[PDB]
Amino acid sequence: VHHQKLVFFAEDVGSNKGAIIGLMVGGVVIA
Amino acid sequence: VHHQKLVFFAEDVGSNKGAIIGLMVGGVVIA
Amino acid sequence: VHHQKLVFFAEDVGSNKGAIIGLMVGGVVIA
Amino acid sequence: VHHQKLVFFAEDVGSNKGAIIGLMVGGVVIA
Amino acid sequence: VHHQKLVFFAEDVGSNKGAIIGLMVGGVVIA
Amino acid sequence: VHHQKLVFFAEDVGSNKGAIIGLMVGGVVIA
Amino acid sequence: VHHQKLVFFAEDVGSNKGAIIGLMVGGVVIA
Amino acid sequence: VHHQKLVFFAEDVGSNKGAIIGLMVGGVVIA
Repeated sequence: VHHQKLVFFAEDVGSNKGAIIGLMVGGVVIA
Repeated sequence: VHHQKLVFFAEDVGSNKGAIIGLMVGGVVIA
Repeated sequence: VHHQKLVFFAEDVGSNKGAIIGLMVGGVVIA
Repeated sequence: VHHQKLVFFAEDVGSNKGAIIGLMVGGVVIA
Repeated sequence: VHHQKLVFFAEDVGSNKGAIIGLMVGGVVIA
Repeated sequence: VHHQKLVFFAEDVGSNKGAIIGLMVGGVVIA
Repeated sequence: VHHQKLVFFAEDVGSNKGAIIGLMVGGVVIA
Repeated sequence: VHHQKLVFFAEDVGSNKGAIIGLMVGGVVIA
């Protein structure tokens, strides 16, 4: 929270392919 | 919260393909 | 909240394709 | 709140395609 | 389209908590 | 499309907690 | 499409907890 | 597509806990 960049598919040159599914970092669920 | 960039699909040159599904960072649910 | 950029699909040159589904950062639900 | 840019589909040159669904940052619901 | 029910949070008894984010079924975007 | 029920959090009795993020079935994007 | 039920958190009795992240069935993206 | 049930956390009695992350069946991405 103090400092976060969070950057995806940035500064891409040429042909780029990919995909992101799910992926969870930290956080609290079901308390 | 202090400093966040949060940038996606920025400064893209040429052909770029991709997709983002779900993906959760931090946060609180079901308290 | 202090400083946020929040920029998507900006400064795009050429052909760019993509999609964003869901994606949650921080926040509070169900208190 | 102090400083926010919030910019989407800006400064786009050429052909650009994409879509945003949901996506929630911060905020408080159901108190 | 022929027959759809589409019912959420219906016939609820007692204490129920939950949330729905995104979620897309069918449909056509970016043609 | 011919026949769809699509029912969530229905007929709930007692205490129930949960959450749904993303989740995509079928559909066409980026054509 | 011919016949779909699609039912979640239905007919729940007592205490139930859980969460769904991502999860994709079928569909076409990036054409 | 011809016939799908797709049912999760249904007909639950008593105390039930669990979580689903990712999980992909079929579908086509990056064409």
